[PDB]
Amino acid sequence: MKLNISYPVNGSQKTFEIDDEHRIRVFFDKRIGQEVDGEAVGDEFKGYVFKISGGNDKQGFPMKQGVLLPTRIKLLLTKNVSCYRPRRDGERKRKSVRGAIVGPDLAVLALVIVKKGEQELEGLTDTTVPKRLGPKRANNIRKFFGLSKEDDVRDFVIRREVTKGEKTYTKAPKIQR
Amino acid sequence: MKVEIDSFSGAKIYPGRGTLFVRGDSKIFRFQNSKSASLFKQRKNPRRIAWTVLFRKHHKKGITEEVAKKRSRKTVKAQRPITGASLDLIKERRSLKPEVRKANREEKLKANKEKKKAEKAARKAEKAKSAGTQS
RNA sequence: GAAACUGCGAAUGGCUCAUUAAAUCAGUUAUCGUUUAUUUGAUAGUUCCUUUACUACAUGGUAUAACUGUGGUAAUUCUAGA
RNA sequence: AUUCAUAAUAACUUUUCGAAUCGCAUGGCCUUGUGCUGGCGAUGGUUCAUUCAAAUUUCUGCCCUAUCAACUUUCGAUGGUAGGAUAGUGGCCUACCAUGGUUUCAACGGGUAACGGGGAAUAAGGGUUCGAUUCCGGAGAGGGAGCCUGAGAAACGGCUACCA
RNA sequence: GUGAACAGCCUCUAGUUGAUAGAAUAAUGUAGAUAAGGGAAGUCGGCAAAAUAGAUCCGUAACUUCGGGAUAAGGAUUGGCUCUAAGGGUCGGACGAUCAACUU
RNA sequence: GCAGUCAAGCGUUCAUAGCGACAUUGCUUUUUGAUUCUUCGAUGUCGGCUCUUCCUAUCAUACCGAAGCAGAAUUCGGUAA
RNA sequence: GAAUGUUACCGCAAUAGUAAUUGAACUUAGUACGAGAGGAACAGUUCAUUCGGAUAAUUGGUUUUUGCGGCUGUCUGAUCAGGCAUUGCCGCGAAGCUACCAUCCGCUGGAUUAUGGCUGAACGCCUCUAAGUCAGAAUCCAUGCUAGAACGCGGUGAUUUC
RNA sequence: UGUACAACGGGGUAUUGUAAGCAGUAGAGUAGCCUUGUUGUUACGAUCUGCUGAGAUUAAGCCUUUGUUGUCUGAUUUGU
Ligand SMILES: [Mg+2]
Ligand SMILES: [Mg+2]
Ligand SMILES: [Mg+2]
Ligand SMILES: [Mg+2]
Ligand SMILES: [Mg+2]
Ligand SMILES: [Mg+2]
Ligand SMILES: [Mg+2]
Ligand SMILES: [Mg+2]
Ligand SMILES: [Mg+2]
Ligand SMILES: [Mg+2]
Ligand SMILES: [Mg+2]
Ligand SMILES: [Mg+2]
Ligand SMILES: [Mg+2]
Ligand SMILES: [Mg+2]
Ligand SMILES: [Mg+2]
Ligand SMILES: [Mg+2]
Ligand SMILES: [Mg+2]
Ligand SMILES: [Mg+2]
Ligand SMILES: [Mg+2]
Ligand SMILES: [Mg+2]
Ligand SMILES: [Mg+2]
Repeated sequence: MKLNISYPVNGSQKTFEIDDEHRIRVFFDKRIGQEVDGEAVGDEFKGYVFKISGGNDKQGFPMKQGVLLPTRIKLLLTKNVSCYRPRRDGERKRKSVRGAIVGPDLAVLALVIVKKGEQELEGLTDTTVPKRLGPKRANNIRKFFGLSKEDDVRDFVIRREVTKGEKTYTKAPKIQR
Repeated sequence: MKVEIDSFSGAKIYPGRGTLFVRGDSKIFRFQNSKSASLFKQRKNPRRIAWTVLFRKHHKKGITEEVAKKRSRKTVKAQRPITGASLDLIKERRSLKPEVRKANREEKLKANKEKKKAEKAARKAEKAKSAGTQS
């Protein structure tokens, strides 16, 4: 199967392809959230720890934490939940969903790195990726800089440069509260 | 090869053992032997048959090892760039201690104090014009 | 100003005449027998606490979409992990 | 016409509401703190009234039929008490108790190629026949049931199950 | 005792324990049981077997000599325990005392 | 009951691929008759059930030769029980 | 099972018996053939039918395991625990037996028949036949399989003091 | 006279489904008696819970065995 690995310290991610039943099999009967020590899966990932988070079987149905089961089942789903985005106020749909227990019926495992191993993984540890948007509400700026209700925000807000060609500009949020 | 479990007794079923019933709906049932099979047919309730996993669970028989198993952990690490912020801008920014902040600060804080009262007199300006600005 | 959140609407309209014979329906009554978004008019000095070494009010908490990125399925307004 | 409106006492409450919201203006006033004040109006908010509704409900009125005469209490039929449930009255439902309720002034059952009304056609008058169908009311969304959302739906260009 | 019972089953009194015996447990028998799935395809023919069955409450067609048919058919129920209520007698003037049953 | 010989005819034409009249030679003994040898001081009827074996005049199956055998299907025939 | 000195172990094989059967699907192929309509087979593959010989992991049947439990009626003063009810009745039930109701296994060489042919006279031609000869069937004979002649046999061990 | 054999015992394997005994502010309740109930007690009560996947059975054609105990020359024939 294909592994979907995220390094959420850097905000990085890359996919990996494992053929070899014995290399995979380490993931079997493991549930969502279980940790998995790395070396078993490869020599690259030696030491690395993975917390499983979800992923898809063939036919593409998403896993859903909490089901248990290594099979698929059809559930009534509601507002505020995984694997369902409601079309209408108070709409519920009965939908197929995959169990949270890993089997070889999965096209893709979704892992999140919890501990770094002894060696670097290129697109993941080597590369590092900027947090798209900065604090907008007053006291969140105060916190992301540690400030006191003294320091005055305005000159602490983020300032994003972007060019008109020969006119390079500067846009900041609009503080709230 | 899989070990199924007896759906009346919770017993381990190894390949070849017992039987598999397929009900009208399509609920599949597996029995490990003809005892569980029979008790199922008599419409017995596993929860009241004492040798079953189900009864044993419902009566807190056993466990003890589970009320003993507790703890374990390990966690964390460090820092990644943000695009328009290399780890270096992030070191440089973070590092600089209060007295440069106050410095920087009270400079700008005086610097545009000038701009404010300047624009203000600018108002009265386009207004002693606009309470004039004749023929 | 897209997307998305939030709010409101989708219980109106339109269509048909299958059921239905004290039912519906009509004229006439009743709520001193109740629910009522909205519209319109009014309507809120009291909230803390063994009650001097105070309690963010110059204003307290995180979690999420969209998004970024990694993915699954022959296939849907399917959606998962980060 | 009330145990009405309203109020008073004692308590009760996984405590309802009592604005941590938005837009325009920027002005007064000193003990000069960016002090304390302050214009127009938006969206909210509790309770009452109003309006748009709704739900039940009184009195009278329906086509053919006796080759339908007794009907109603399996498994509420008619009433009493108490409760539960409902937005709320009520056998609506449940307990207990009673033996009631309708009928030749046609009950009950059957039929209807029956939705009801405003109306239509036929012109001496009295009638006779018709009304699926431009307005009002009702019912339904292939057939049944169930329910989420919500002020309001037992909704179908909503979901859920079963049947076709 | 159970129960409707002089039934069946178990008991007391009384009476028996007598009808060659030992060791095995092949076939085939005689007598007694049971069988997955199917359900009379077996057979002259359901022969033989099997299925039903007591009681309480519900319900019950054609036809008929109006008596029947009828336990038609078809259904629910049934243990143990702990309670509730109702159903008599006798004697002293609407009660009062005393005695005694089981059944619903 | 079964099989031949002749070959007039059938078979568009062509006797004999497949058939075959008039006649004619046979074979069989699960038909039915004819007989009355055995058994009337006894040989227990019909059908079925069950089970074994034998015959071949072969329905299927193996390999072949014919055809009015293109293919498919058939039909005639051989060695075959 | 007596008798061939005794007793034992390992063997031979005369004779007799003998067994396998039939179908389909995939592929060949929408091919050969055919105007079309239609429409094969050999090799290779997977299954099945009828038969046979075993076997009991599994599943199922059987139950005096009277093995455990439950139940009615009575009897042992009660309890405990038991008797009787022709095995009292019910649920489960090991083992054994056992079922196309379960699973496994069922061999490969030759020689021939019909027939088609080779060479080839008789008959200087011709001819599968006369001499000689090739190929050839669910046939036959062997391989294999079962008994083993109690008057068929081989090889081998030990052969008596009380 | 043994790496023997047997009877028991032990362990394993099975079957059934939780023994007896004790205990319980478990139990629909009813009925007595009292100091009349911040848990009143006494009698009776199917059943329920705990000790308890307990107890019983397990070769009779199951497997095993460092234990205990016992056994170990009776009869008859046979020769080239
Ligand atoms: Mg805001
Ligand atoms: Mg704000
Ligand atoms: Mg919205
Ligand atoms: Mg949260
Ligand atoms: Mg000002
Ligand atoms: Mg408002
Ligand atoms: Mg009432
Ligand atoms: Mg009410
Ligand atoms: Mg009555
Ligand atoms: Mg009456
Ligand atoms: Mg009338
Ligand atoms: Mg109609
Ligand atoms: Mg109308
Ligand atoms: Mg009408
Ligand atoms: Mg109509
Ligand atoms: Mg109305
Ligand atoms: Mg339609
Ligand atoms: Mg609906
Ligand atoms: Mg539509
Ligand atoms: Mg609609
Ligand atoms: Mg229907």
